[PDB]
Amino acid sequence: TKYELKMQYFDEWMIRWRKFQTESDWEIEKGRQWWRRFNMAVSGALFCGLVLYTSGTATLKRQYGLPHFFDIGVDGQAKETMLKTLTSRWRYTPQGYGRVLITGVPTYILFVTLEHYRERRRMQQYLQQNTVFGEQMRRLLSTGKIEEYLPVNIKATLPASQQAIYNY
Amino acid sequence: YNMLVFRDPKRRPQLSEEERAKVVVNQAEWPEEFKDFDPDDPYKNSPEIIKGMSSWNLFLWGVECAFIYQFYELVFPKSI
Amino acid sequence: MFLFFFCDLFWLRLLLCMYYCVWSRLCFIVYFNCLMLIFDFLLFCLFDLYLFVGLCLFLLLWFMLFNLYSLILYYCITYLNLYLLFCIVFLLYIAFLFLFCFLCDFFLFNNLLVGDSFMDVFFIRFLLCFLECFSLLCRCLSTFLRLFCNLLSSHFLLLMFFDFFYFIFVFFFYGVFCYWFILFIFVFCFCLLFYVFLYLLDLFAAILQLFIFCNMILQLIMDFLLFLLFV
Amino acid sequence: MLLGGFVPRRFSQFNRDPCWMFFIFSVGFWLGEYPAMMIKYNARDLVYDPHRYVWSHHDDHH
Amino acid sequence: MQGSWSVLKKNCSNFFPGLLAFAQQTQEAYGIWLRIYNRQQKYGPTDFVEQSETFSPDYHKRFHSQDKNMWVDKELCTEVSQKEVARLMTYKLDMWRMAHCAGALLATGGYAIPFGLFWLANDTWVPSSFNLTGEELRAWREAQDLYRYRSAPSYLTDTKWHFDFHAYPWNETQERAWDDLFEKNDVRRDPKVVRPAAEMYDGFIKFELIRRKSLRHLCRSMNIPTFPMLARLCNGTRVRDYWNLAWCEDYMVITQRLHESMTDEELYDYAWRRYLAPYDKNLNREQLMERVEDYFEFLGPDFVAHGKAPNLVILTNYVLGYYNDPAYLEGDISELDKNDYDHLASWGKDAFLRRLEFENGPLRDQVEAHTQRLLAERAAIAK
Amino acid sequence: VLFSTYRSSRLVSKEFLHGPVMRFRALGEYYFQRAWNGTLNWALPGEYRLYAVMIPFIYFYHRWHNDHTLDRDHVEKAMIMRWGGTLEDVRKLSAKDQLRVRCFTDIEKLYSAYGPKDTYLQPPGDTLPGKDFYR
Amino acid sequence: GELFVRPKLEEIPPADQCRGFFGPLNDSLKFLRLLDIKWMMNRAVAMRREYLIATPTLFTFIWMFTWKGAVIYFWGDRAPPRRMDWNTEETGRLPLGFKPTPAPL
Amino acid sequence: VGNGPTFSTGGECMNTCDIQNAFPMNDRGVRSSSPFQEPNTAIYDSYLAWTYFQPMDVHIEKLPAPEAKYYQRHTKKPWDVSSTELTEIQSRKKYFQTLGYLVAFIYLYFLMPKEKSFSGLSGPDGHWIMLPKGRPELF
Amino acid sequence: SNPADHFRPNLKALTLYAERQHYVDRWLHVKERWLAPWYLPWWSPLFQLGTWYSQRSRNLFLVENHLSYRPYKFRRNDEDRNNPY
Ligand SMILES: CCCCCCCCCCCCCCCCCC(=O)OC[C@H](COP(=O)([O-])OCC(O)COP(=O)([O-])OC[C@@H](COC(=O)CCCCCCCCCCCCCCCCC)OC(=O)CCCCCCCCCCCCCCCCC)OC(=O)CCCCCCCCCCCCCCCCC
Ligand SMILES: CCCCCCCCCCCCCCCCCC(=O)OC[C@H](COP(=O)([O-])OCC(O)COP(=O)([O-])OC[C@@H](COC(=O)CCCCCCCCCCCCCCCCC)OC(=O)CCCCCCCCCCCCCCCCC)OC(=O)CCCCCCCCCCCCCCCCC
Ligand SMILES: CCCCCCCCCCCCCCCCCC(=O)OC[C@H](COP(=O)([O-])OCC(O)COP(=O)([O-])OC[C@@H](COC(=O)CCCCCCCCCCCCCCCCC)OC(=O)CCCCCCCCCCCCCCCCC)OC(=O)CCCCCCCCCCCCCCCCC
Ligand SMILES: CCCCCCCCCCCCCCCCCC(=O)OC[C@H](COP(=O)([O-])OCC(O)COP(=O)([O-])OC[C@@H](COC(=O)CCCCCCCCCCCCCCCCC)OC(=O)CCCCCCCCCCCCCCCCC)OC(=O)CCCCCCCCCCCCCCCCC
Ligand SMILES: CCCCCCCCCCCCCCCCCC(=O)OC[C@H](COP(=O)([O-])OCC(O)COP(=O)([O-])OC[C@@H](COC(=O)CCCCCCCCCCCCCCCCC)OC(=O)CCCCCCCCCCCCCCCCC)OC(=O)CCCCCCCCCCCCCCCCC
Ligand SMILES: CCCCCCCCCCCCCCCCCC(=O)OC[C@H](COP(=O)([O-])OCC(O)COP(=O)([O-])OC[C@@H](COC(=O)CCCCCCCCCCCCCCCCC)OC(=O)CCCCCCCCCCCCCCCCC)OC(=O)CCCCCCCCCCCCCCCCC
Ligand SMILES: CCCCCCCCCCCCO[C@@H]1O[C@H](CO)[C@@H](O[C@H]2O[C@H](CO)[C@@H](O)[C@H](O)[C@H]2O)[C@H](O)[C@H]1O
Repeated sequence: TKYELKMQYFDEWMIRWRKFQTESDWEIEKGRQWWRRFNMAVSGALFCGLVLYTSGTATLKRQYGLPHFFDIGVDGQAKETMLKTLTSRWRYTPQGYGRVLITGVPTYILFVTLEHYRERRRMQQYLQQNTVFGEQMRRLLSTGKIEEYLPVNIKATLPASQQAIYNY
Repeated sequence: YNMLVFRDPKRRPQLSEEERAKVVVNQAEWPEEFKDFDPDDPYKNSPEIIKGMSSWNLFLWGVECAFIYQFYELVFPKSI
Repeated sequence: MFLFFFCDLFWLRLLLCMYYCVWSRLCFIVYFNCLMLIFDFLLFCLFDLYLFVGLCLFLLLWFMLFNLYSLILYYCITYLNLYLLFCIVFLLYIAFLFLFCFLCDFFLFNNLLVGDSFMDVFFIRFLLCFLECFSLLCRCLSTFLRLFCNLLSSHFLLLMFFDFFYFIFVFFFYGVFCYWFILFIFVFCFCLLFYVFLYLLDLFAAILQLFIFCNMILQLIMDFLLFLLFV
Repeated sequence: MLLGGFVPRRFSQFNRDPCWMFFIFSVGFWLGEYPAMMIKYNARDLVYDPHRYVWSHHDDHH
Repeated sequence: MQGSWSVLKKNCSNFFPGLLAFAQQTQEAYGIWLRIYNRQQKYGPTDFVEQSETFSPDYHKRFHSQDKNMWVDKELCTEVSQKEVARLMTYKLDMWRMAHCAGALLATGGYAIPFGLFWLANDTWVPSSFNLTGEELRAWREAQDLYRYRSAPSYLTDTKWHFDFHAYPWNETQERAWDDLFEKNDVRRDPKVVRPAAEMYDGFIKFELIRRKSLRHLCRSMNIPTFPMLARLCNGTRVRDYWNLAWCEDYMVITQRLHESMTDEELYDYAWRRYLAPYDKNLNREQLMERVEDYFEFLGPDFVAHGKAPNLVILTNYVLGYYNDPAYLEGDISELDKNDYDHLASWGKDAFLRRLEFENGPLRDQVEAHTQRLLAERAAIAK
Repeated sequence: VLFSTYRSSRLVSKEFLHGPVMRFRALGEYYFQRAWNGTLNWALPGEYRLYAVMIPFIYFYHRWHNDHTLDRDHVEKAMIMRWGGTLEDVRKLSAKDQLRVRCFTDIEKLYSAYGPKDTYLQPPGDTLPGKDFYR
Repeated sequence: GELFVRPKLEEIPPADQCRGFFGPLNDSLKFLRLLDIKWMMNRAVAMRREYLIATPTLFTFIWMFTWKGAVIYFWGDRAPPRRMDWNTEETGRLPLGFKPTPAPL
Repeated sequence: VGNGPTFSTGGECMNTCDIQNAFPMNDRGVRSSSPFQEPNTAIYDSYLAWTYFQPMDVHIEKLPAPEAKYYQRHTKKPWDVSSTELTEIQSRKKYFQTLGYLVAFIYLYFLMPKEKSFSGLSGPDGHWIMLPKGRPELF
Repeated sequence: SNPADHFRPNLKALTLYAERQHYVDRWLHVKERWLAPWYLPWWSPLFQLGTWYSQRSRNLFLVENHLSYRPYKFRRNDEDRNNPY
């Protein structure tokens, strides 16, 4: 299922009618932002791990060998530990297109999958909302069209000092 | 010579004085356009493009066109 | 908002098509230095140091078709806008800078830290590095600003002088038939002299400005080129 | 580049080349349009617009 | 070669049999590669196995070093035969092109189908397995040769122009080698004369310093897909692997003299994989043997003695010089009796042209003498 | 397979419009393909006659465009603003009156920064209409 | 300007020789090397790793000259006003008696 | 002799150019304007000096026609386009481009009105596009 | 003023106007039409290129909580400094 094609209209409408954004919807969007950052972080960690695993033995020896920039003693211990751990076993160390694929395809797949399912999660969250945004989301998934000026049609709540327009 | 910024090109001599002195000039073989040829006025005998059309006539033609351009609306004005 | 307009080069495009359907040699180039970067033999560069020749030639042709012909009255410089020139210089300068940065060679920037180890790193060398990194962007800005300001000032001066000459020529030539004719003849001769001087100055300045414009870009390129010696 | 070509020695020779014929025609236009403006815009019967103080470009640009 | 409907029909008909054959070849080639890779990891030098880093002296960019990152397995004949190595090389080419096509399909989903129609209409980028008969294989080889002809001259000109513009040979022998290296294929180059160019260019650009544009030209000439090119260390890796396999097979053949016992078609294929023998030249066994022997001589005694081949850039230029055909010249010499500027005859000569003809014509000496005498008289009168 | 990427795939015969094309090339080549026609970066030719012909032509067509398309807008604005504020009001005048008004606009242009300032500044005590005449 | 050759392992001075803002951060002060920026700069210069100082600067400038400069100009948050228009959190909620449409099922 | 052009020079003097050795020198000491041998090459001095070659009627001992085998090379390829064919193609293309540019120039500078006129007698004042249609729910 | 007015393009032909909402919506419809078919899976790079950056930017707009007021981009009058409305 392709949720982005449905959700782009809803997001544009929300931006156009952001005045009726309750704090719950704002929290939903903040959670989406946080999960995007988390997905980026984990995908980057996976990419770094794949790059390190596929790195050449000479490359690792140069990177995790002498000299030590700080020379505190913990730095050398950590570098030696990582170097021994990597160089102990045999590692498949491709170069060129192969390393590109091995390092990138898993990262792209992970990031895309996480983001897609978080988009589905956000769609469900907006479906469960009891606000005008949630009603718009439900109407969008039902009729397939975004109904603009919905907040003023169904008379969504307004501040006490702005209810004169509804006075009819 | 010059006409404003346009300078007339001049051919560089190629013969030495000794060789040049031995050259016999026979203007009878020269074209009628270039006889008594003068580097300072090579086109004095050059034919006109249009017979009877002087440079002053063309200058005056332009002057008359300018006068028409400025005075036609004085005799045949048109409304907005 | 979408404005549909046309450049002022259509007649020149027609002339280019007419006069360049057949081949011709080119032996005079406004900025020849883009073709000769290396002067000591046996030196060679692994970087594509001649990539700028084509863009340089096209830019010279375009800017010449506009700026040089703008001396003819009522000819329009269609691109004469500050931010449009900013876009042009941004394209060229940032493209070459990103070409050097995509190389992923950080040692290339070692020369940014100005000075030697004797100088204090935090209070002298680092501040010089900050100033030099600022100076790169300032060089881009100054290039486009110089090109814009020179054209604008030159054409403003030409317009004002032409207006004055039209005024005195039209409304004070009758003095030739009067007893103060010598004053008018002196003024008219002075105006002719200033007219010729202004046109010559603008002709020289346009070509010089294009030369400087291309020289700035080539200087950006040269600041990061490293030459190997053949053995 | 101003390298070469036909260069008339004096006025009378401008008619020896079609291009210079067109040039001298254009020069005639250029120089003769000024006397015409002298006659037209310094005329006795030329009258300033009575409503010239109703509007001016100075108002608009200010 | 350009696309055609007949080739489109051929490749559409043989699409699925070709895929099945490619899969079988993939299994076989994986087995062969596994044997070779195990042998390389076990018996290879420490630098080769550990993938020692060689950086350029100007921008410190890593690239494969011919001495350290390439290794000729002299004892590979025990585990892998010559025919298996040839099979692996052919499969590597086919697999590269198939991999690029599969990547395009995965990237663009179902929008790659029309581009697939463009792809099957040309034999340039289809695998060899798509040809099920001799005539189809011949046409496919013709397409490969055409691509090689299209691409090689640019590579050769790039190398020659950059060197000649930025450097010169040191001694006369190097001058002769460099000049004779880039001769057209209609003349026979003596490998002994041309070999010193390898060292001369090693002084200029080793394989570790090869530029990205030159690499693109080389990969085009080797029928290696170049889009997306990406970093130069990907197609460079492909080139290194292909020529490492080629050198292993070459050592096997030279040591065991397999080429003498090699049959005609197999010998032609062996030369073709070295970019020595186009199929459109219709070479016989004598010519093929001459070219192969010249290639072995160019490799030199040091190749057998230590497994060290000459500079790879110069080697590629030498072998690709066989695809540098003489510049075409068509038309009878009588065509030189015509005129090119008859359409201008109606215009005649203007005053300036007449003056130039008069001053620079057969009467030029007389005009010069008259003009100089007149000027001298005027100068004397002025003084 | 649909379209060729090579320029060698011809769409017409070699002799298509040979005559007109040769006349066009003769026009192009006669003055330009000469030793003294050495250009500066393809923009400034060496032949004098090219300047002599092209500078006047460029000026002429630019001036025609400026006079009949660009300055006409300012002229019409002055006519409309000074004589009613509407096009119909201007059209109520005769062609001679419009000629007078337009020529006064030309006068203002020719003075510009040097002419008398009484052409647009009303001196105190002047009896002519002011700015609030039509308001 | 000229070609750069990385120093050999023996040509790199010891870490104890490097100086911080006030003085060398030798034994009993090694862990302060992580926090002293000037000590890290001096160490980088000593090890010929000057790029660590130069690369982050230039790139940052580029990042500001290219992408963040315009983002701040067009979408940045200006200084808040004195009298602030806080949100009463009354807008958005559906009115009483409204029958929302059912969710997908 | 005809009025046709010769090998292009670019307005350069070959006796002082950077590639002067590529141009043969005649008896008079004037380097040719072309790779060919020229007997009557000259130099003209405007602001800048330039070399000029005047075509003339000269007889040259013509070596007899060789056989086609020894000068024809049948290595033509599908992508190959000869210089003569390229000249033909470009001539036709530039002819049509010149006609089109001529029509464009005439229309632009003599027929096209300027937009947004003060009087409203010429040119458009602009209008909106991409307006919604058949979307009642949009309002 | 008058000299400054010489520095304008001289060949303006036509001006067209379009609301940002309208053509953004039309572009979204085109993108949905071309990214809808089944033979373009959601995990393909093309689909993500089309959708992810737009989704991220719109989310950033929605999450925005600014203490200052940003005047409407398409007001009738944006030349008055003392009137953001
Ligand atoms: C190779 C190229 C070379 C040539 C370069 C040429 C160009 C010149 C260079 C300069 C650039 C010029 C500019 C050109 C335009 C380019 C586009 C552009 O500028 O867009 C900016 C544009 C700016 O955003 P925006 O549109 O303005 O919107 C602003 C919002 O913030 C947007 O919000 P959002 O929702 O999108 O989220 C964005 C988020 C992005 O970040 C995230 O999403 C989260 C983090 C992502 C991490 C990614 C992976 C990193 C590695 C993971 C770990 C690996 C190791 C694993 C093993 C470990 C073993 C122990 O950032 C934030 O919001 C900030 C969050 C920070 C949280 C800090 C919390 C505090 C604790 C942590 C910090 C302090 C630690 C102290 C420790 C002290 C110890 C003593 O886009 C972004 O920056 C965000 C989107 C892209 C993110 C990509 C993430 C990866 C970046 C690369 C990392 C690796 C390379 C760098 C290191 C290299 C070393 C060799
Ligand atoms: C529609 C999809 C859209 C995709 C978007 C994503 C971007 C495009 C994707 C990929 C496109 C295809 C082509 C990519 C480039 C290919 C390059 C190439 O040919 O490499 C060959 C090369 C193979 O050659 P090799 O001989 O095997 O090895 C290379 C040699 O070592 C070479 O030897 P060498 O001598 O050259 O050694 C030098 C080498 C050494 O490096 C390597 O070669 C090793 C591999 C790279 C390692 C990178 C990680 C370094 C450590 C990061 C630490 C970060 C800590 C942060 C902590 C934060 C905590 C809060 O290079 C470096 O030193 C460069 C280091 C990187 C510097 C980065 C500087 C960035 C400055 C940022 C400026 C500011 C940004 C904005 C502001 C942000 C913040 C607000 O490939 C690799 O090595 C790995 C290639 C990886 C390709 C990328 C994979 C993409 C995966 C995408 C996942 C996410 C998708 C998101 C989609 C979103 C929705 C649509
Ligand atoms: C609603 C009212 C109508 C308007 C609708 C507009 C819709 C807009 C949609 C929204 C767009 C938003 C974005 C707009 C951004 C604009 C930016 C801009 O303008 O930047 C300035 C910038 C200025 O550039 P420039 O430096 O002046 O150079 C561009 C020039 O085109 C010159 O450059 P170049 O010379 O390098 O160009 C190459 C040139 C190379 O040279 C040539 O090929 C020479 C010819 C040049 C033609 C082009 C110049 C046009 C000159 C002015 C118009 C000519 C007269 C038209 C007469 C109209 C009469 C009413 O070749 C061509 O032009 C190829 C086309 C040749 C066509 C030949 C046709 C032959 C037909 C023969 C038929 C025979 C039938 C016989 C039947 C017999 C039966 C018995 O403009 C551009 O870069 C182009 C902007 C275009 C943006 C796309 C607009 C969408 C397409 C609209 C098409 C409308 C077609 C329907 C009209 C129907 C009549 C009403
Ligand atoms: C579903 C999600 C999809 C994601 C989106 C993908 C979008 C498209 C991007 C391209 C994806 C790959 C396409 C298929 C390629 C075929 C498989 C393959 O690798 O072929 C080997 C071949 C290896 O090339 P090489 O130059 O010889 O490699 C040098 C190595 O040293 C070679 O090593 P060696 O010398 O030691 O020899 C080893 C050799 C020895 O083997 C042999 O000799 C036997 C043959 C083995 C290979 C056979 C390949 C057959 C290819 C054709 C397949 C049939 C097509 C049929 C078409 C018609 C269908 C009806 O075996 C290999 O070739 C192994 C290479 C390493 C494995 C690479 C695969 C890694 C990715 C897969 C795992 C993903 C797991 C996800 C987990 C998720 C976790 C969260 O691959 C290529 O030709 C490279 C691909 C060429 C196109 C490049 C396009 C740009 C790529 C940019 C990617 C950036 C990151 C992704 C994000 C992009 C955003 C913009
Ligand atoms: C069922 C099958 C099996 C399953 C599938 C298997 C997988 C299949 C897929 C993989 C296949 C791979 C192999 C493919 C090989 C063939 C490739 C190819 O195309 O060859 C050329 C191919 C012919 O090949 P060939 O004859 O065999 O010659 C090959 C030679 O070896 C000559 O070779 P060459 O090397 O000389 O040619 C190379 C040439 C290839 O190119 C071409 O040849 C160009 C082809 C197009 C020419 C179009 C000319 C005609 C234009 C007409 C315009 C309209 C006219 C008016 C129409 C009016 C209609 C009413 O150049 C290139 O390679 C350039 C590549 C450029 C790459 C661009 C990358 C852009 C990246 C963007 C920047 C990103 C930066 C990073 C940003 C990151 C930000 C985070 O060209 C054609 O056949 C032309 C087709 C033209 C079609 C009609 C015109 C277009 C129609 C469009 C319709 C649109 C409808 C929708 C409209 C909707 C409006 C709202
Ligand atoms: C006079 C006026 C006429 C009209 C003018 C038209 C207007 C033009 C204006 C502007 C033109 C310039 C624009 C330049 C932009 C900047 C370029 C740049 O930065 O390049 C960097 C760089 C330069 O390229 P390169 O790889 O170094 O070499 C380029 C040489 O040309 C390689 O040459 P080579 O000799 O080394 O190799 C020759 C041969 C060698 O043969 C091979 O290698 C074997 C065959 C390879 C097949 C392809 C394998 C692909 C593998 C995966 C690639 C990565 C995928 C990433 C994920 C997907 C992202 C969508 O390769 C080929 O023949 C390539 C065939 C490609 C055919 C397609 C060309 C485009 C035609 C238009 C089709 C698309 C129309 C869409 C719009 C309309 C929609 C209605 O590009 C790359 O790194 C390549 C990355 C490719 C990423 C995928 C494409 C991204 C763009 C979005 C695609 C959207 C698809 C939409 C589908 C339909 C939706 C409805
Ligand atoms: C492959 C990885 C798969 C991961 C699967 C899930 C792992 C288990 C859940 C991880 C933890 C989730 O818990 C997560 O906590 C953070 C706070 O830290 C919450 O985040 C909340 O508070 C933070 C505080 O800064 C706010 O910025 C954010 O807007 C708000 O949503 C997330 O809404 C919640 O999802």
